[PDB]
Parts: sequence; C-alpha cells; structure tokens
Amino acid sequence: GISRDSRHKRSATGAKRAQFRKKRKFELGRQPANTKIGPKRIHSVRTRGGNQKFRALRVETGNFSWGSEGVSRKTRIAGVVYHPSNNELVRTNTLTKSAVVQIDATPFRQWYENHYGATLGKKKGGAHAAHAAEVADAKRSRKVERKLAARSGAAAIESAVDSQFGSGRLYAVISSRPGQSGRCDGYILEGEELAFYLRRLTA
Amino acid sequence: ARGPKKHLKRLAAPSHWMLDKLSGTYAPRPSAGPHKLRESLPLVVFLRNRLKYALNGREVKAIMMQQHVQVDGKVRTDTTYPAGFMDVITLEATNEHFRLVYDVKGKFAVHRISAEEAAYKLGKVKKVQLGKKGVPYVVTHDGRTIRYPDPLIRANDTVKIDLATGKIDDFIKFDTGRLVMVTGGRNLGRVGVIVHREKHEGGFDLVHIKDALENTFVTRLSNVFVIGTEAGKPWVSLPKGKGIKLSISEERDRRRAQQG
Amino acid sequence: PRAPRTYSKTYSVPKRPYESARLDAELKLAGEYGLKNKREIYRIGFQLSKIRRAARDLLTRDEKDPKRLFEGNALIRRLVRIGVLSEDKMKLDYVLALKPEDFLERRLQTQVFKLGLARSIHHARVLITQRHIAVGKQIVNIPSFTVRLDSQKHIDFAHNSPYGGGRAGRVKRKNQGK
RNA sequence: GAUAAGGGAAGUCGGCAAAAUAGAUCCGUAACUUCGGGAUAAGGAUUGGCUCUAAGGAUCGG
RNA sequence: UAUCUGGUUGAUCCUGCCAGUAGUCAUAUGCUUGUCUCAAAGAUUAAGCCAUGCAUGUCUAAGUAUAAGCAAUUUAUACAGUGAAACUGCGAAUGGCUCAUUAAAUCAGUUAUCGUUUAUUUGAUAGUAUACUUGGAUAACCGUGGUAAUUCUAGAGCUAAUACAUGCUUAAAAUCCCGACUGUUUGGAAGGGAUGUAUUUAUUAGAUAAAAAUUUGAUGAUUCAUAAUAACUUUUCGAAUCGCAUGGCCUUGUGCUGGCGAUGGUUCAUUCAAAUUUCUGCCCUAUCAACUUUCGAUGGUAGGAUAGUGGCCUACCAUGGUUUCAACGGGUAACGGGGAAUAAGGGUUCGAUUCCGGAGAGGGAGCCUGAGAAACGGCUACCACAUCCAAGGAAGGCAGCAGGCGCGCAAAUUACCCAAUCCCGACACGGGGAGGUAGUGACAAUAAAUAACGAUACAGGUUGUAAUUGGAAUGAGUACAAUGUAAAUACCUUAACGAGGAACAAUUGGAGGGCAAGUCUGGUGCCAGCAGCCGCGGUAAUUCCAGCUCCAAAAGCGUAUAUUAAAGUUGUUGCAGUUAAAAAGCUCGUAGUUGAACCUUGGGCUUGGCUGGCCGGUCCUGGACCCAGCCGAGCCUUUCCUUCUGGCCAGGACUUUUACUUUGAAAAAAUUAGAGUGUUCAAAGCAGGCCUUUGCUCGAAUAUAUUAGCAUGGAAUAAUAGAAUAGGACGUUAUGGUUCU
RNA sequence: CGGCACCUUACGAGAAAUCAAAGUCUUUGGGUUCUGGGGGGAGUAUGGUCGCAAGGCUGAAACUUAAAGGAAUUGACGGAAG
RNA sequence: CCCGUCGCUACUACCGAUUGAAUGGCUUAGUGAGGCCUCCGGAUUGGUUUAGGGAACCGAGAAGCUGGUCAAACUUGGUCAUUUAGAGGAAGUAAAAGUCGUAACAAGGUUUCCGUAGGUGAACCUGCGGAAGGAUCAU
RNA sequence: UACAACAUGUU
Ligand SMILES: CN[C@@H]1[C@@H](O)[C@@H](O[C@@H]2[C@@H](O)[C@H](O[C@H]3O[C@H]([C@@H](C)O)[C@@H](O)[C@H](O)[C@H]3N)[C@@H](N)C[C@H]2N)OC[C@]1(C)O
Ligand SMILES: CN[C@@H]1[C@@H](O)[C@@H](O[C@@H]2[C@@H](O)[C@H](O[C@H]3O[C@H]([C@@H](C)O)[C@@H](O)[C@H](O)[C@H]3N)[C@@H](N)C[C@H]2N)OC[C@]1(C)O
Repeated sequence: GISRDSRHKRSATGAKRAQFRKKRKFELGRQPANTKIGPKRIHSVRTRGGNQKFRALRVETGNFSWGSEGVSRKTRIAGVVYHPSNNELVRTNTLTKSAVVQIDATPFRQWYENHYGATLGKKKGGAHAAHAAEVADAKRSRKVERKLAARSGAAAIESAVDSQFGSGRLYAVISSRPGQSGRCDGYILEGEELAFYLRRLTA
Repeated sequence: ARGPKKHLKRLAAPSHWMLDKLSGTYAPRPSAGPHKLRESLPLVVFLRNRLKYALNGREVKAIMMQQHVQVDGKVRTDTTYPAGFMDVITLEATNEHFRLVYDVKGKFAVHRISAEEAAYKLGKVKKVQLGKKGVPYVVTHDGRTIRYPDPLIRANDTVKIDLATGKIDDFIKFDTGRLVMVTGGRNLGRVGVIVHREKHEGGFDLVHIKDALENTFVTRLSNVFVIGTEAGKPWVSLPKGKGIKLSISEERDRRRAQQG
Repeated sequence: PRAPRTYSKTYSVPKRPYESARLDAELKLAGEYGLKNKREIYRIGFQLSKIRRAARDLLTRDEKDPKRLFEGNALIRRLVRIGVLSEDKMKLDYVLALKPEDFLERRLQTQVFKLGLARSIHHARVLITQRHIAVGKQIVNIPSFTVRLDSQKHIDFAHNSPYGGGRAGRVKRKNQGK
C-alpha cells in the first residue's frame, strides 16, 4: 500500500536507486481522514503496537479555548473560512489542524456575562438592546455584586474580538489533529494572530 | 527479521561463561529480566557448569521445579533466569549461599557467602526522577525501582538494598577516594580507589583508579561500581584474590610456589 | 551447526625434490633411527624449524624484555624437560644449534634400543608396535612417543607381555601341545 | 448515393473502386543527409456545457 | 630459507618470455587402497522442476467437562479422580535453507533517538467523590443431510467460561466554582456542582549579577520529569476469575473475619527487541561527461499520513541539488564482514559455505491476524508451472529433512531417536528432520602394519657383508563377554580361534638434461609412439613398445584448470623507454601533482629518574659524594603560557584554523600467535590434579585489533588568518553622551 | 656571461656499441608529464569523432606461436677496397 | 639465407540483403484482476424498549453499491544489456619435400628505409620531400 | 654488356 520509505526516491545526486527489498508493514501509510462538519462519525484504526487511533470522518462540535480568559467550552463549528495549505479545503469545509473556523459564541457569552456581569457585541438592535439592558440589571444578591465589582477592570476585552460577538460566531483555529485523535479542538483567535487572519480574509 | 530471536548459537554466547566448543550447537539464551543478556549469568550455567551439581539441563529443571533455587530471596522456576552482578543465589536444601561477583579474571566466580551477608545487595543508581503523584524514585543497575529515596541519592551512587523488604538501608556517595570495582571493559573485576574523575560534556567521563598495589588505571564512568567507603573496607565480601591484577610471571611464580 | 574443530599439517615436503646430497642425508637418518618413510624426517624438520623460529624471534628482543623473559623461558623449560637440552644450555642460543638427531634420540624407539630392551632399533620399533613396551604402567605403541627426562627410568616391559611377566602367545601355546 | 454479421485482398493483371486518417493544444519522433532537411516521420493524450479565478493595458493626478 | 635451474648462438653477453619447482579450509578426474582418530559433502550449471513420507504444536492441584469414555465406591446426590472431543489462551514472526536481487545499497567500525513502537521478563504502581455475585448466545454432543471429490460443511435440538456484553459493593477531611438568603464597608452561610487514572486542547509552575534613593528534581542542552487551572471524549480501567488449606472472634449470626498461591489489569521503569540514524571506508569501465528537476529533483511554510523524524505524501512558494577530488550511466561468470592461502618487508589472490548482518521462499503485487510478518510448511489476485474429476467443480508451492528428474567436470540414506545441546507450550509430563546417532564418504587432517631375532656354511679386515636352519612375537580378520548407546554400530578391554610364498604377496610415476635413477636385452625403423620445455624415433633408440635392473614418494601417487611464491615479468618500497617494447612533430594551457630563504636563539642557577664505573657498601640487590652519559622538572635572563574572582583546586568571560606525531578509553566469539595440561603419541580438546573420602584443589591465561570516530601531550616539518586609504592593540582606576540588562 | 659544437680520459655508467651524460641509480627517494610489459594477429575489426576526399585521431578480441630481438666474437662469403 | 602472389587442406574471427532472431532489465500510452479506505445499502437479527393486540422507536449487521488508493497482469510503442542464424565477400593463422618469379641480407648486382601519390600477376616499381639504422665521421 | 635459382631431416 502507501509507503513512507525513502528508498523509492532519487539520491541527493539525482541517481536512480535499485529496489532493495519488498515493501514492509512497519513503513506503511494510510488514507487521509478528510474530516467534514456533520453528524458525528468516528472510526477506529488499529495501529502499530496494538494501539488505536480515531479517524474523525464527521464532527459537529469541539472544545475551544479562550486563552486570555483561561476558560474552554464545548461549542459548535459553523464552517471553515481559511486554510493555509489549500483553499480547496475551505471550499469543501474540510477540518484539519491549523484551519481557521467560525464557532458559535453562545457558551462563551454565557460565561462572560455570568462572570463579569456585562455584555458583548455593542449592537443596539431592536430586540438585542432589550437583552443587553436586562443583562445590565438582573436579580442578584449583594456578595455576588461585590465579587463582580472586584472582577471589573479586568472585564473589557479587545475591540476586534468584541466586535465579533454581535454575530454569535467567533473566529478560531483548530489545534488538534482530527484524523488522528478523532477530535476537533482549538482556541479563540486574538491579538496580532487575529489581525493577520482578518487581513487575509478581507483579501 | 519479523520478530525477536529465541535461540543462541554456542559460538555467539558470552565469553565469560566458559562454554566448551563441541558440546552442541546452541547455548542457553538468558531470559528477559533484571540484567542484560550479555552481562548476565543464566542459572542453568551456574548450577551445571560452575557448581557441577546438575549433570545436564533436564536435571537443572528437576532441581528448580522443587523450589530449591532462590535469587535475591525469591524462588525462581526459570532455567534461564538472567542472574547478574551482586545477585544473591541461595540453595536452602544444601544450606548454601552465593553472590555473583566478577573476579580479576573477568568471570563470574563462584563465591560462597555467609547467611547474614546473604540478606542484602549493593546497587548502582542509574537515574532519579519523579513518578506519578510527584513521587521520586531511583533505578538501580538490576532494574529495581525504589520509591521515596534519600534526597541526596544521585546517579552513580550505590545503595544498600535490603532483600526482604526491597528498601534502602544506606548509600555511598560517589567522590574521590571511594572503593570501587570495575564492571566493564579490559579492567573487569579489578578493585581500586577513585583518584580523579575527568569530565567531558557530551562525551564520556573517565575515572582514574588505583589498586592497593599502586598501579593507576583509567576506565569509563559507566563501568565503575562503588563498593566501599574507603580503601580496604567494602560492604560486600570479595572474591578469592581481592580484585588484584598479577602479571603472567607473578601468577606463574605463585602457581609454582603452591605446586612446587 | 557445531563449531569446526581445528586441524593442521605437521610437516612440509622439500622445495627441491631431487637434491642428491640431502637425499643421502635423509636416507642415513632413516637408516640410523629405523624410520619408515621420509615424512617422519619431514615432521621433525618441521618441529625444529618452528622451534628455531620462535627462539630467533625472542632473541631479537632485549634480555630485559618481559615477553622474552616469559616465552623464552617457557620454551627452554619444554626443551629441557623432553631431553633435547641438558642442565647447562638454558640461554636460547643453544636452542638454535639443535639438529634432527636431538629429537630422534629422544624418541621411544631410540631409547628402547639404547636401554637394552631390544638388539636392533628395528627390533625396538617392532616391540613398540606390538604393545610389549610400557612407560610407567601405561602401554605405549607409538614409536614417535617422545619420552621426557623424568620418564626415562620407567621404561620397561609390560606385565602382560611374554617379555615382562605374561603368558605365552598363540605360537607357543600351539607349539607346547606336543 | 448509402448501410451491412463473421472474415479481412482469399477478389483482381494490379487494392481498381471504396474505406480508414484528418482541425487545434500538449507529448514524442528512426535510418539517412548535400547539415539545409527527412518531419505532420512514426506514434500517444486532450477537446462539450456551465459557474468562477488569475495574467497580459491606456489616460489623468506630486 | 630475503635462493633459482632448462630453452634463441658455431660460441658469447643481454632483453625477454616459454618451461621446470613448491603451496592452496581448491575443484574435478585416473590408478591404487590394510588399521585407529577427526571430518567436508547438489554452492559453481538451473533462485531449474518436483511423486511420496516427515519437518509445529501445546494442560497444570490453580480458565470451560452430564463423553450416552475408563475407574471409585469414597470425604461427598451440585461437580470433585483419570481422561478423548471442543471452546478459550499461547506459540506458529524462533529455527532451518539458499545467495537470486543488491555497487553508498548491503556491510564494518563508530554515532543518535532532546525522533519513536515494544508481547514477554523483572521492579514499582490504583480507597475517587442484583452485589451472599447480571445477561444470552455458541462449540463440542444428538439427529436430518447434500456434493465424484477437499482438513467442504448446511438445516434443526440442547448446554459452559479467564469466550462475548454489561454492572455496584469505600474510608477520613480538605480545595476550586456558582451561589438563594444574610451580616452590611467587604463577612457567615443554606442549596447545588468538580476532585482517581486514561484521551484531546489551551493556559500556568518547573528560579537564581555581588553595595544607598521567600523555598523547589535531571541533562552538555529542551516546551524534560512532575505539578496546576479550564474543559473534552461514540469514556480507557480502578478483579461478576481459579486451586489448595481452611484457622481466629464471640454480641452463635449458615455472622464477622483471614493463610499460601493461579490468572489478570493502568502507568512508569527495566529487559528482550525493532525502526530510522552520524562519520568514514567498496571491484572493472570515458568505445559512459555531464546528471537530476515533465510525473519531488534541492530547499521553505502549512497540513495529511506514520509508532515516530523526514518530499514520506499533498497545497503554495523559491530555483535549487551532484560532478574530472570522476557525478551520471554500463558490467560484475558481486550478498557484505569475522576470516584463508601465500607470505623478508611491501604486497597478490580467495572468502556460496560452521559465527554476525542483509535478502528471498516459482515470479510480481496486495493484505488478515497479531506485541511483532507486507509471513508464504498464512490468505487474495494475476502470470507461469503443475494435480484430481462423475466435465458441474476442487486442490497447489522441497532455496526445510530424505528422495526423484534435469543439468552438468562436479556433490551421500525416501535410516534411528529426542538420550545430549537447546527452543516452544496452559507445561517438572508433550512436541521438535532444530539437533543428535548411524549409513554413504581417498574433501582435507592425525597417528600408524605390510615383518623381527638366532645358529650352520659362508666370509670380510674385530663384524660392516652370503644362502638354509629354528624358535618365538603379533595385529588385520573373526567371535563368547562386558562395556559403549535412547537402542544399536564402531572404538577401547577380552575367552576361543587368527602367518612361510608369513599368496594376509603396495602402489603411483619415472630412469638424455632441467632432475634421483641403465648406453643392459629383445621388438619397431621419422612408422608406431614419446616428449610440460629442450628434444627422441630414418635398421647398435640409455627417450617409443616390452623384459630385467635401478630411482622418487608411499597408503598414497599422477593428470587437468584456477590461484600464490619464484615476478625487481606491474616495480610506492622497486622495473624499463639512444640501439632490445617504449619520449607525444612542436609550443601554449586548465584540473592534478609540486613549489627559494627568513620570525626565541644562546646563557646561568636549582633539581627528579635511569646505565656503567672512584668511593664497594658483591650478596643480581644498594649507599653522601666524584668520573661520565641519557631522559625529566622549576626560575632568571626584554620572555611567549588566554583575562578577571575565590585564596595549587574551582568559577565567569575569552578562544585563527588544519595536516602530522604521542598517549588512553572502547573495541562477540571462532580463527592467528602464544602460557598450562601424558588426549597411550599426535591432530586435537579445555581439560585436569591430589592421601582416597562424603572431600580438597590450580585453571579455562596472555598479545594482536585501530584506517574512521571519541579523549589526549608536542609545536619541528608543511599550510592557514592578522595593523596599510588603519574601520589596528591596550586605557585596568581617563573623561563624557545615549541606550539596554 | 650565454650559445652551436668538438677533442682526451674513464672517473662513474652500460649487455655492449658507446655516454660529461646515457654520471651523481640494491649506498635504490629533487619536481613533474607521457610511454612499454615475449613474438604475431594489428594499428586490424567495431563504435565514436574530424576531413570534400585521400585519410587522421581514439582503438579491442578470438585465434596462433618458442622464440622474435639487441650488442659484440670467431669464421665463411661479397657482381666491396687495398 | 630469404619475400610475396598462386594451388590442396584445416581452424578462428570480421562484413553482409534478411525493416533477421532470441533472452533479461527499464519504461510512455491503453486496458485493468484483487485487497484496503470510503459511501450508501439493508438478507437477517436482538430489543435503545414500548406497545390491548403489539403501536410509535433503538442496537448489531451479510450480499451488493459510490468515490478513491495501492497496484498485479496483458496489448502496443520506445529504450538499454547479452547472445545468436545467414547466400555471398574480404582477412588472419597453421600444415617435410607443389607453381611463378627473386624483393631483402654483400654496393644483394637499381644502397636501404620513412611519409605521401599513382601503377602493376606477385614480390614490387616510379614521382616528391626526408633519414643513415651508409657504401662517406675526411680535401 | 649480361650473372636467375640450389627439395626434407639430422646425427
Ligand atoms: C637437448 N639435446 C640436444 C638438442 O639441443 C639438439 O638440438 C638440435 C638443435 O640445436 C638443432 O638446431 C636448431 O636449433 C634452433 C633452436 C630450436 O634450437 C632451431 O630453431 C633451428 O631450426 C636449428 N638451428 C635442430 N636441428 C634440432 C637438434 N638437432 O642438439 C643435440 C641434442 C643433444 O639432442
Ligand atoms: C615465403 N613466401 C611464401 C611463398 O613462397 C609460398 O610458399 C610456399 C609454401 O607456403 C608451401 O608450403 C605450404 O604448403 C605445404 C603443402 C600444403 O603444399 C604445407 O605442407 C606447408 O606446411 C605449407 N607451409 C611450400 N610447399 C612451397 C612454398 N613456395 O607461400 C606463400 C608465402 C607465405 O608468401
């Protein structure tokens, strides 16, 4: 099958090598997973040493990290917007490592609203401002008011991340290897990395 | 080729086993265990070729199936168990105890020891690091791991292991002036004292040693084994010869002194 | 398979097959010592050549060289214990003067006809072959058996031979019937 | 003026007549040679529709 | 043993080859063949083809027994012993065979994994936030059967688990999050969630420049070990298992407790291993000079894939990579090495093959299972071979052992056995053409018979020499016997036999020279034949064919081919080139090789070790000092030696690169050399030897390895760089300006 | 000082003829390029390459054979001299 | 002493129409078995369990199907290496006494030889320019 | 002026 040997290559001088043995099992390769966004479908592969890999064929959700806040939530992948290796992966919505995705911002919104007692998005929408104003003042005890007050100051986030929350979709990058671990995890894009990928996306 | 080897050709056997050339095609392949295949001494060899108790391998299996043989205080039923350096061999039915210690000749000599000394063993510390739950441990040269060792125990130190409990009694620091024994190379088996340790980062550490007769000989740090605190005071019983090298003329003279 | 067992050749034929002088010398040696063929002279020539080579190689070295002090004295010990050298020539210089007759004189056959056990050296070899000779209490039937200096005084007949305290051979036991 | 199973020049003085090939892009191309050629040698692959993307410019303004 | 002899001429001195001579773990062949020991053996050509039989199986008290199996009536009406079948587990990836492919590949010596997987062994290692113990299949078994045929199997009926699939039995507190209420200047709380280990991701620990305006592991080195926070997961596993004994506590309940083991299972370590990997090192060829990059070639970024690194693959990008210091291509009647023969030295040649590494199982390719295979005494397909058939179909892989055909100059029995060596299994028990034993066996090697001694007549010049006169000696052979062995056979011991032509009869090549040994006899007559070479043979042949005699080696001798020495006829050591073979017609010229001289030399003092001598001290031993000599060490001479801090080791900051030479670590056995040792000697083997048994005892040395690599002193020899448009060196305690840590 | 040469001797060389280099080479080593390895087949065949051609350069093997050859000596011979 | 052509015989190799033949390797293109991954599919089957009779509802899962991937094998064309048949032609070598002449060795009776160009049964002759290895070291 | 050649093999 697929082989990872280097003996089938030409020499560094350009010489053609002669075959030295038949293909070995300890030098095999396998087909790519080509993970798509869809209802979960994970297959198991028995590997060298009797070990076991998981090939993500389709995945709906992933574990995503907010690095500057130190909290990670299980949210929903909305799609792929950018892939450095190949734009065809974007076009077909193929999840690999380093792909830039949009995830649902809902769980992170709940965490931030519960934690700092504020709102994200800056969208004074018709029904949006109703929610924003209600979140501003809720039914809430006094020691919790004080803990939130102490938590303010470290409550504003950077503008570029904040402006995204009005859509419910945050930009993110996959960090796991879905074809290997069977999971599609990542972190929220922030800082100059976010600025770089926004510059690429606007083209 | 497709998997592990299970036979051992007789000419491929280690040269310290003193195997004859013509007894057969094969030699006992030592099992996996606490010592390296090349630096071990399988029990069948020890009880057949050395002690001469058994006449053949089938008698070695007849002996060992009846719980007679013990290594480090534990009964072994493996005819090819990889007994190695410092290992204590005990024969209860004959009430007889042995320790595998190199002689100056480079062989595992047959060394009878007392029952009181047949209750511990020395061990060279190979590494120390923390395990699961933050617990530190050291590894000896026989694949023994001991949890919660003394905070001062480092690599190349020697610990005194209590065989009944597997716990560390006391340890010897590696430094200048220590009584050591060479466990590899040309100077296998010779006992000396540390004179100067020479360091080479990324490469190999050399250790200058000196015998009781003042001859200095250098050896790789990997082949050193700390066996005593100072000159003349080891923590184990020495083979008949005290680990001292004689020239060929000297051994000829001593042979003709005790046989003529 | 089992390890191979060593084997070597113990002689070498001459480079020139037809030098008449040395042919006469070999014939004289065989006739004097009652040998069977020329190969028996070739074997002692082989042994003598290698001994002289060893002595020469050691004598390239200083009197203080340890390798000389060990191997040369071992060689001297072996030569003086087999009867080739006496108790006054232990210096490796007299090792170079040894001749084939020195080894021929120390054979079983030569010493058997020298002691008096047989009349002719041929009769000595003939007695040795028929197991009438015992060194110590061990019967030796090898005429090239080299006797050592501490073995010369124990050569005599075998207890079971008709020459040293035995019964009669088949010839006499058939000829005593009448 | 067309088509024809299986065969494929057995027809005939003779492949006469007919069939087969054919545009363009890419690949590949022998003997021989007056070195100019032979050469489209021989011989292979590709080609629609639709929806896109990229490259190749002109004139103004420091 | 650092060696030569014959052949060109009428004769000579050369060049030069032919021939002679010796060796071959070197093949074949011819003749001959008594004994003991040892021992190669279908590699060469055909990795050609194979009838037949065998070569891989395996159960302990401790996984599953209602055999309609045998035995017990005994500790037992749930089983209990022995024991087929079958389910489960493990092994079948070791071994053995062969050398086809293979030329930076294999391999060798050295490296690396801070780049990974690892059954098993050996150590450690888990109290985690219906339970006096859950299910329902299925095999074996009974019965109905189909096909010509296979180790084919189908309906149907039962029934087990350490098979399959589920599932609780648990400590003590403490920590983090949300937080109804409440006290109210920042506090108490009810009520909820999360705590082990695996998986995945993100983020935090994982420390250390000395005077005025707080503690932490390893490494040469890390994002290492480890710990923490937030979550994640088609939720990994933290024992629904087995055998022996069964004791202890009384609050006597069919209560609570608990000894030795079997088998398990997470992680780490360890061991047995794998996979990649650094440096350097291969035969012939230019009638191969450019190669690689279309379709990965060299590199970069991201991903995929893998056990893991890596163009290993994909996308995008750059235009790179090798080469006269020989790339690339071609040939190999090429698997590599340890090694072998020859051998003054230097060399030349061989190494399929007892050990190590690689590769393959007719040829390709693709896979299942499994820790481990791209396995072939496993599967799938195609090609080629080849088998059975009832014509529908089915079954294959001897480069395993033996055997056959073929091929050829060229190579053995379709034997016995697990007793030894050792391997495998659930295993003290079973299995093993692995292995051992015998058969064949002039491969090679060791020892070693085929005769010995008397007297008469002779003879000699005191026995060296003669025919015919006797008595012994014995092993070849045969065979009681024991021994040897798993059983044998053979050896060894041995009763009875076992020699005059001791017919129990030695051969193979020669007799002109090289080269040892006839001009003896008969035959033939340049014929027949011999003859390595020079030559012989034409009617007196020392050369042919024979007889006699003689020579050489002998249980062996000859022949053919390859190869080594001789060959200083491949020449670096070390050839030859005016005329014997051979200076390019002549100049230029790149690579290569090679290149003038010069830079710390002399002097003085002190002082360590060795050799011979005045002291002699002679028991080969050594003594103040002296005559000399050699090899070391320290200071001073303008004085080179890194610089600063502790104060002849232990710290920071520095360092022009090499060749060369010295010294060390390390470097499988076998083989080589070599020490010991009465295998009866020897080849060999690694044994063995003693006070005489309840034992004792020396041993299984020692050198050689080293091109390359890693450490390490020297500083001649030969290179390499420096300060010249000064952009040059030192200012340590010279001053200032900025800026960083 | 550079040249073209020559004469004598034999230091030393050589198989000798002869050589001031053909010497300083078994007492074997200043640097470097090319060529030869018994006689023939053969500078042939073949491939390549240059030339208009004639030809040049590069360049084997099978097979065959015991000498071919160099320098000198004595003799014999010469349509060689005295 | 000796040269070549010619005559008989034998052996070796070469050229050569035959778009000659065979063997081994590599390979473009076309076809393409079979695994593996993937996609559906759903013989059958147990109940995620619930149905008054079972009615909504879950888990396992064979053939087969889609798209890839490794890729045997065959057909055609190319290419490299080795071997090989052949009418005829042209050489070489070997083999007691066959033929023709006499080219060389003496000034070999025309001194010999080198290169080149013609000619001729053959050795060879002739032109041009060289050499002495000459038959002259010299007027 | 003209002058060509002398069978094979030895002792
Ligand atoms: C070896 N023994 C010698 C042997 O040499 C014999 O040889 C001559 C030989 O010289 C003669 O002479 C021959 O020598 C050479 C060369 C071969 O030597 C030949 O080429 C040539 O024909 C002839 N000159 C020749 N006719 C044969 C024997 N008669 O001369 C006599 C002899 C005693 O028989
Ligand atoms: C010296 N030149 C000669 C020329 O003279 C000729 O010579 C022949 C020679 O070949 C003949 O000889 C030849 O032929 C005979 C026989 C077959 O006839 C053979 O036995 C002999 O071995 C062979 N050499 C010989 N018998 C006469 C000479 N003139 O042969 C040609 C030639 C070679 O050019």
